[PDB]
Amino acid sequence: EQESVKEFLAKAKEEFLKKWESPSQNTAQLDHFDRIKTLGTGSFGRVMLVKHKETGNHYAMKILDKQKVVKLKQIEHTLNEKRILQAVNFPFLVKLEFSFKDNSNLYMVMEYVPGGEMFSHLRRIGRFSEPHARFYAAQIVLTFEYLHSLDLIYRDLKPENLLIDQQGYIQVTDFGFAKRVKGRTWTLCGTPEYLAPEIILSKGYNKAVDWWALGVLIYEMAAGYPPFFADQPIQIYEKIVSGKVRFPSHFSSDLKDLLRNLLQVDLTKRFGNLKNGVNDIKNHKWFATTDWIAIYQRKVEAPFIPKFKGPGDTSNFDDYEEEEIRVSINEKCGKEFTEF
Ligand SMILES: NS(=O)(=O)c1ccc(Cl)s1
Ligand SMILES: NS(=O)(=O)c1ccc(Cl)s1
Repeated sequence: EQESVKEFLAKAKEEFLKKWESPSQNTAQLDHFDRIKTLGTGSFGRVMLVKHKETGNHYAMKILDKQKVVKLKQIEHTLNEKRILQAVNFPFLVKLEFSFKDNSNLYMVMEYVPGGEMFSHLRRIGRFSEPHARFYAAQIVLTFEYLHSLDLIYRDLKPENLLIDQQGYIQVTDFGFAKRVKGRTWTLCGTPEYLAPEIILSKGYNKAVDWWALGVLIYEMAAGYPPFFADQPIQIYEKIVSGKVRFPSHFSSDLKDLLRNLLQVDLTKRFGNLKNGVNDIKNHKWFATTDWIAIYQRKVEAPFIPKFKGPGDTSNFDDYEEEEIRVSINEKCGKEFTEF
């Protein structure tokens, strides 16, 4: 690769490792913020729009219930998420601004991206044109080049985790399954439609699973639906492992060729995992019109700009029951979360 890229990634890794080895901790507290609205909710946490009471800045605050994290066996994953997020720095990764914990919860306070999830925009419009999908895909390629060079696997690529910012660029959110891995790792995690065969088959897997997931994402962006769709997970899994995929006739030949190489069931033959690494993807004909440096520098005009009224607008997110954020009078699970 150009010495320019090598030197960029060497500096990126140096800066990551310094923060990785000495993580920040306890940089705000709950009563510094006002609660505005619930933006999303899951089995062990939720994401809230909050406003800092002194600066007036808006943030997305992810709140995890320590007791539910323990019960759902997510301890290590939550520690991964925060340690990684506080150490990374890249244009297409959502920035962690503060983190802290209390008797009941863990808190990660991130930049708020008011444009909403790619998922919503994709479902609204149906499918993205190839140029539109390519613009987003290029950002993911560069982001994975960055993450993988730091020995990080992302493991949760899907449209819901890609927010569209005020310039129409992607910000990857939700590092709940991200992990620093030299070699292989084994945990069953992700989301069914996006899982690589080697995850389904319980193998020791590596960063090639992220490149598989990129194939799924590109297909879904360009078609409007993912390639292995079914009513129940086990039926999805049978399609994934089969080695068969069908493409809409509207897909270009170049798109089909790239997707066959990303959706390669043999991980040793999958683009992104060969001797030329990411360059097999960056040099593919489907990306011939992409100026990789201009994308990184955010100099390309985006396909669209989400409609929103300002940094506190929640119109691109959906409505959830507003539940209490309670803090116990007694510390819970202190030992498990000492390093957070
Ligand atoms: N006021 S409270 O319910 O303790 C709460 C404070 C800040 C939040 Cl964000 S939620
Ligand atoms: N050429 S590119 O940066 O991938 C791109 C820009 C605008 C698109 Cl639509 S596709």
